[PDB]
Amino acid sequence: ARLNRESVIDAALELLNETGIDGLTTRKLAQKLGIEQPTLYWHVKNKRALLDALAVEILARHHDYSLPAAGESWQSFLRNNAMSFRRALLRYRDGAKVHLGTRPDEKQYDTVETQLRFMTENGFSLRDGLYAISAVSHFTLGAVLEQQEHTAALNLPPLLREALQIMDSDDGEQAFLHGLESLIRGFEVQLTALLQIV
Amino acid sequence: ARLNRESVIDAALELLNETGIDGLTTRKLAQKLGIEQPTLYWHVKNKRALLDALAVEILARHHDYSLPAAGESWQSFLRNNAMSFRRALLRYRDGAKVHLGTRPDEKQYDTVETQLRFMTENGFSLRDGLYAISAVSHFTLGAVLEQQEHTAALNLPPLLREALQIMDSDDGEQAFLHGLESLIRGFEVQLTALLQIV
Ligand SMILES: CN(C)[C@@H]1C(O)=C(C(N)=O)C(=O)[C@@]2(O)C(O)=C3C(=O)c4c(O)ccc(Cl)c4[C@@](C)(O)[C@H]3C[C@@H]12
Ligand SMILES: CN(C)[C@@H]1C(O)=C(C(N)=O)C(=O)[C@@]2(O)C(O)=C3C(=O)c4c(O)ccc(Cl)c4[C@@](C)(O)[C@H]3C[C@@H]12
Ligand SMILES: [Mg+2]
Ligand SMILES: [Mg+2]
Repeated sequence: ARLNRESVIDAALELLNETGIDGLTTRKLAQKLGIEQPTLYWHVKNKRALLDALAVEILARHHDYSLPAAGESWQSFLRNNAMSFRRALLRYRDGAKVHLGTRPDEKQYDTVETQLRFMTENGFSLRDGLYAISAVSHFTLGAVLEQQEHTAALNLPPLLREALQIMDSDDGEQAFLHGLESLIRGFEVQLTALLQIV
Repeated sequence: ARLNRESVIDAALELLNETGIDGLTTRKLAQKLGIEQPTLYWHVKNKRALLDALAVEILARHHDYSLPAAGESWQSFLRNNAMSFRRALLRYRDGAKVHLGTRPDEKQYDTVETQLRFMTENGFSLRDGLYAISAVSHFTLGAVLEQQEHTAALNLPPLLREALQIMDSDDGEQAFLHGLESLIRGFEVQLTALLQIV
């Protein structure tokens, strides 16, 4: 096996799709790579080091809308950025549980710094721009996690029976997209209100 | 040990606080209860059966605002219900990862049926009332999961340094509460718009 960082990240992503996150271990990864575990240890010290790097790589590889287009509104940037974030988290089995708990890596510093500056340039204070960006992140992580965990870990009253048919009718994309519009409209109301009672 | 359902759920909650969810196993629970694992098997068939029952019990025990008060508005019910849901999920180590992926249990049928009927009585269609209730659930699960997983699994530019001080200044409660108001205001805009272009 070639054991530079990119081929270790590639076999580990491959293995996450096959086993999920609880079945991903350095002993299984060494066997996939066809090397002994001391050989693997030289490259990958532990499972946290590995999950930290996968969380960065899945967004580097798949999260394409990380910055505003030139002249794009803050509303449009949040919509687009959230949908790209959903799409990157859903690309791999347990992608959202791999993200959970990470913080921006050094490789992401400039990207996330730009996102926050862009909201302050749009009128938000830093804290309000942060609370908007975080509410979009938490709603998206929540929606993808319920979806992915629902299919991993596997007498009704009339409206629940029907709620359950609706829920299960697609990937959760329509419920997501409609909730996203409500979130962005609530922030716009708050932005424009300024100091008036809203 | 007494091994009726309530004392097994009690020792298992106790054990979840000590070990977290990945260290919670029927072998560790049998040792906590001081019985042999065949004795435990008669009562608890497996870890999924156990996590399913804990997800129901933590809300039964701690989620107190599950129904609207008499005369309460839909806005106020969503605010209060979300905060109670956050509070119940945060009461135990990995409480939100225990919830993840469950669906309403038979013991919760009447409660969730009422919640959906209440939104349709407030003007929502069933699907729109469902999308509002789900967006509140997903945002709350997302915010508590990022919080709990951030503390479990353990050169900055100026606005990220400052974002990071703000984030970490409390439990995530202010970011949660502010995002909650934006979500509820976005649904109200959408409810009242009816068929007009909004
Ligand atoms: C999904 N989108 C809203 C963000 C995004 O697109 C990111 C990105 N690298 O392109 C993120 O890292 C993010 O997805 C993301 O994961 C962020 C993040 O985790 C976070 C945390 O943990 C603490 C402080 C801060 Cl400043 C952040 C924060 C706001 O930078 C976010 C940004 C979101
Ligand atoms: C946090 N709050 C919005 C809800 C709540 O308070 C519940 C409760 N038992 O009191 C739930 O079970 C909920 O927290 C909760 O977990 C629900 C839930 O999981 C869910 C899923 O999985 C699929 C279909 C439906 Cl109809 C539901 C649904 C909308 O009943 C929700 C309700 C939320
Ligand atoms: Mg993140
Ligand atoms: Mg639920």
